Amino acid sequence: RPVPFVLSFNNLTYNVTKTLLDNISGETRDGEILAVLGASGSGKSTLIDALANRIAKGSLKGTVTLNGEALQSRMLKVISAYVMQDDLLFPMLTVEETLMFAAEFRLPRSLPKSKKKLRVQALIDQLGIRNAAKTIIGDEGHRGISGGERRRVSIGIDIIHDPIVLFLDEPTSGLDSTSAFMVVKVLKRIAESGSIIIMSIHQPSHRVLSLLDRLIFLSRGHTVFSGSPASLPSFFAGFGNPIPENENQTEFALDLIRELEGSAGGTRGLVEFNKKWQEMKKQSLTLKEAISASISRGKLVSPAFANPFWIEIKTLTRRSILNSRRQPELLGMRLATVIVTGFILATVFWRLDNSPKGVQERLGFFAFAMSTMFYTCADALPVFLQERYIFMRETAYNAYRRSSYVLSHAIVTFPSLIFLSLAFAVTTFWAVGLEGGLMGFLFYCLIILASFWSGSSFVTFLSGVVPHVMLGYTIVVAILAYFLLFSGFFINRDRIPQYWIWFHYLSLVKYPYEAVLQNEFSDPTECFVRGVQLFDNSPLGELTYGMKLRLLDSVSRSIGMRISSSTCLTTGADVLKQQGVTQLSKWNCLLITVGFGFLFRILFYLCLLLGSKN
Amino acid sequence: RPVPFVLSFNNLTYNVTKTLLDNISGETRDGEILAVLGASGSGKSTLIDALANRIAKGSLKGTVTLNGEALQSRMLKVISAYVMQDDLLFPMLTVEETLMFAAEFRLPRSLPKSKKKLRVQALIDQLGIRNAAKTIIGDEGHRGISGGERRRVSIGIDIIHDPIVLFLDEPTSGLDSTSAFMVVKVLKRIAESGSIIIMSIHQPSHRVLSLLDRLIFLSRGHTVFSGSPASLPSFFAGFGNPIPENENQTEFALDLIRELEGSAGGTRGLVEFNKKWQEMKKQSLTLKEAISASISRGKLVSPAFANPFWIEIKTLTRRSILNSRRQPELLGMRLATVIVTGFILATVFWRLDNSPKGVQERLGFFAFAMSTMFYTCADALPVFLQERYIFMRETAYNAYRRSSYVLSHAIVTFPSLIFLSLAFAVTTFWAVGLEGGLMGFLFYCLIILASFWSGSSFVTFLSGVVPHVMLGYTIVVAILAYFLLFSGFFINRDRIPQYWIWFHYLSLVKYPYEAVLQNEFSDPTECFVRGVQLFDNSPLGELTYGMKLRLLDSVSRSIGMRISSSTCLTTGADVLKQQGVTQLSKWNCLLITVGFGFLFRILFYLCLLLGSKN
Ligand SMILES: CC/C=C\C[C@H]1C(=O)CC[C@@H]1CC(=O)O
Ligand SMILES: CC/C=C\C[C@H]1C(=O)CC[C@@H]1CC(=O)O
Repeated sequence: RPVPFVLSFNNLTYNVTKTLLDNISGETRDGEILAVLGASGSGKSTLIDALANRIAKGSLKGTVTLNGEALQSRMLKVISAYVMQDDLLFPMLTVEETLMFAAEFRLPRSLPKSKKKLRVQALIDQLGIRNAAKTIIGDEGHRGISGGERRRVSIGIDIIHDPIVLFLDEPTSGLDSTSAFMVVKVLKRIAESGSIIIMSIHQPSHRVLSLLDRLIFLSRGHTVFSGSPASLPSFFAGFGNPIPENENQTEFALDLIRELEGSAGGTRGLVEFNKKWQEMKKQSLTLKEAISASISRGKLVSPAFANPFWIEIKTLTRRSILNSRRQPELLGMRLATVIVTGFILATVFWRLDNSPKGVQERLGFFAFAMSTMFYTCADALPVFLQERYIFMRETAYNAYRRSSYVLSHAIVTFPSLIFLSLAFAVTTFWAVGLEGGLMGFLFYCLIILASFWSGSSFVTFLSGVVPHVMLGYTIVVAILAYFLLFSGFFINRDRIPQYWIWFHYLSLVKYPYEAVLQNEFSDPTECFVRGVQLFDNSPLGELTYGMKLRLLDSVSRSIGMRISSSTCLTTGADVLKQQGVTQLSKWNCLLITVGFGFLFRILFYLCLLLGSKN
Repeated sequence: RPVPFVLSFNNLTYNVTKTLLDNISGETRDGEILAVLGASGSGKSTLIDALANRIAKGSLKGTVTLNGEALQSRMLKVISAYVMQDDLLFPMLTVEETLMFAAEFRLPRSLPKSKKKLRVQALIDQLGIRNAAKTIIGDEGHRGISGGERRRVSIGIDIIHDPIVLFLDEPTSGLDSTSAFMVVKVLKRIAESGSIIIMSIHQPSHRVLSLLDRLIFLSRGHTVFSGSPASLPSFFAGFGNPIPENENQTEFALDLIRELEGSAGGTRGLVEFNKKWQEMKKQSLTLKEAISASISRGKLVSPAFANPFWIEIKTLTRRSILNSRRQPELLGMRLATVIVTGFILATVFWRLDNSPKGVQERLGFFAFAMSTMFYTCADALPVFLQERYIFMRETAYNAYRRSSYVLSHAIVTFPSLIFLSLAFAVTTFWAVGLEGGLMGFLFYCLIILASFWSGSSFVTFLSGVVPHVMLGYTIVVAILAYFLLFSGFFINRDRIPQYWIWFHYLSLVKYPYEAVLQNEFSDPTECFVRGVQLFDNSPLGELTYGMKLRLLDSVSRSIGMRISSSTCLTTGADVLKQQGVTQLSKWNCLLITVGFGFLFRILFYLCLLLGSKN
């Protein structure tokens, strides 16, 4: 015996004015399924949105009462669930630990973990997915479970607290009819446990129509039929056109409503015929304690969040580790890109000399190397966009905080950024022949790591403002190119016009590039022009060694400074003065690179606030 | 009265061994539709591929005879058509001129154009698309015709010669059942004109099943049912499980075959039951002149190609012009990208002086400008991939040559490349302050045009080897970056190691970059170092004007050459010697850029040869 529940909704009118819903009425009990149909663009997605209070409230007029009293929004977040229309699952998780991660986010922390696992096992048996309980979910290619068992996993995630009311936006969409029958046979099994099912459906078959107990047909937001499937031949016989034998009901009726959308009559005669057809059928408790009676029967397993701030971080981190450990070809293809790019740069710029052309080749190596770190952070854009679509599904249920999501996402990607930074520094420090020994190599690893951190924080921020991968990849490639034009390599800082100098200081390439230059040209003992090398790239100075030695001391008669054959005119400190790299220290350039990464994680948080209302 | 035709096929076995088809048999007449069903992966796409001789011939064993004799491949290219499974249409064309372009490619040139237009008008009435005859076809967003009328346009393109046999791979795929009924009602109308229809179908309804006259159900390449729809209750009653009332036939039968794919029995009992069920129904001309009789009735309207080589170019060019004239926001968004990139570069590099830092800023302007021309050619990759999918549909019918496609594609894109080249040269020649006057500006326009020509030829070639836009866009961005590293700007040609110099000469950026450098530093009257400017970037030379004047003549005592206060040491010819730009002339650098574009149009032709067998 389940506790009886009755959901009644009357006079639902929704204006946006476009009047998308007009005088909808209905009634649903437990043990039954109310199916809503009618067209594409008919308003059935808007009808179950209005029944679930997921609207811009203040535009809906009408009463929605459960068991007699009312439905405010704070009761409907405890006893209801809304399964949205698609599957958005992590592919490398088995369906037992997919449902177990949902239990840790939503069921209370007062419940022991042994009883949480018992709820998952009882839900695996109630759904039709006992046969594949340790198979991974899979994707395009990893060979997991089928499309009809993925649908019962995404349904079973949303019913983890075992609600009393269950809203479903087209739960059989995209399935073949032998797996679209097992979905509705599971939804009939949930209804027999004491639940109220309200679902949208496109084209029900003859098999799933025996399981639906009530039907509502809509025609641009007007109800044109309301009743059992075994009243549909009796309904349209009174309208003037009965249903033939060996024809699918709710299919000829669905075609007749689309046929009656012409220009002479319209469906207004059918809206008026329905609202007096219901008038021929007129003849024929204790909601706060009825809910509490059902918790004693064993239904409602389940503060705004079930866990504190630190439990949600360690659960989100463990899920992201377990999902990327079982895909060890995403990190392997990122290691292989960085090593090949570093191997090419190390063999082109192999062992640069202390020539004036080797100084300009050092600046070109560093400008190209810093720009590859920011570009190779853009291949995380498809996986950064898979989540934030799963995240937007789970924050409708208050599964975890918005702070715990951004913090655990910044934590799990940081071990991969250390391996990428160490792989690029090992391939390029000793082969290009950079300066510093061991302390210069360690600063080289730190600023490569700070560039991977700020470049992935920038792509994380872009993955919250773009809809698809191609738009966000175009924006990365375009803005990185202008970060390189304004980095001080193509045109120096003291030569950039003053109406463009605001974008020089906003360049994400400028600060790591100015840090590796000051790490490189830091020794006072390095020398790039000695003695007779004053006359190399001038027309004066195509002469012999003995001829330029009297060219040197003939300059010493004028000034008084004696320039020997080895005087060390141009050092590394003079290279940085020629390029204009003088304003910030190399440790202050490292801190602006780390600080730019933190700013793009904060702007990513602020776009997840606005992305919930959008 | 139509001429009678009979298509009979027996003992079709196809091994690849995986035996994808095993002992298929059937018979089809005119006026009737043979529908093939059974599963996903069942082999129904392979069955109509074998009936249309579109296989690797030599692996099929079995006889396929039309009207008694045989079917070799040269008769089946005159009297048959194969409609493939999707719509691939140009969106800006009305459906009258979409069918009129198909008539000019396939109907013979002996036919007058007045009779070609009469064939299009008679086909518009036979299809269900008289109501939208001048509506454009449309796409994702341009609001053309509906999805069910797009299907009858793509069907009507393939029946433009009015064949006798019509193969159809799932012609109702992706349609709602009120538009999937009008497709089969049109296919029944074509059959009544004297045609043989053989189609695949997923999930027929109760309405389209009345139009199909024969059914063949397959179960991994074995026939399990063969007969009329009004023999399906009688068939499965003898198997042990009849069909219930108010259940869709060919749906319960389709589910039972999927149910009988278990592990104990299998469908082998049903394959054996079918091949003796057909044995209980055993009791109950002049093909070369039967075809010629039907041409007299008015069916077959239609050399390997219907038009000469030059008529196909002027028809393909007119179609590409008419399709892009009605989309004047693809060229407008390409003008807007080039002008904004040119405006940014002209205000950063505004009016460069004849300083040693203005020389290095000229090299960075030219390296950045030449790299934007090759990048902005990559936004033609989605439209270059829409065609070559339409082209691969139309070369199954020999609509036009492979030479006419590549030549007219290189012709229609060239007026847009002239406007892009003139827009970049106008924004940047006078603002950066480049040298040459008018003859230097005209060479500047020519090498920007040669860079747009070779960069779009490179993207045209990539659009014949990549499947999707995201892979080809990743390859462009990666290879352009290494074309810039090896262009001589980051490291000069005489400093590149000899194991990498093969890729320097293959760089697409090197030759236009070396042409604008030699156009710029060509005047013998330009000067970048004069007199006392010998001591600018050295520690010698932080002195006054009078102090360096005795530094000048003190060098003249040694050599004998007198260096005045104005001697013009470094000219533009010395800048090119310092960069190593000495091997090729600027006209020979322009010709290698034009010649690289022609090579990538030839490699694009050679990938359309291999792309037909692939
Ligand atoms: C060093 C970058 C080379 C060329 C610059 C171009 C890109 O690489 C991507 C964007 C830029 C053109 C644009 O979009 O304005
Ligand atoms: C001047 C180009 C700047 C950085 C180079 C990176 C790109 O811009 C695209 C590819 C390259 C990294 C790679 O893919 O190896």
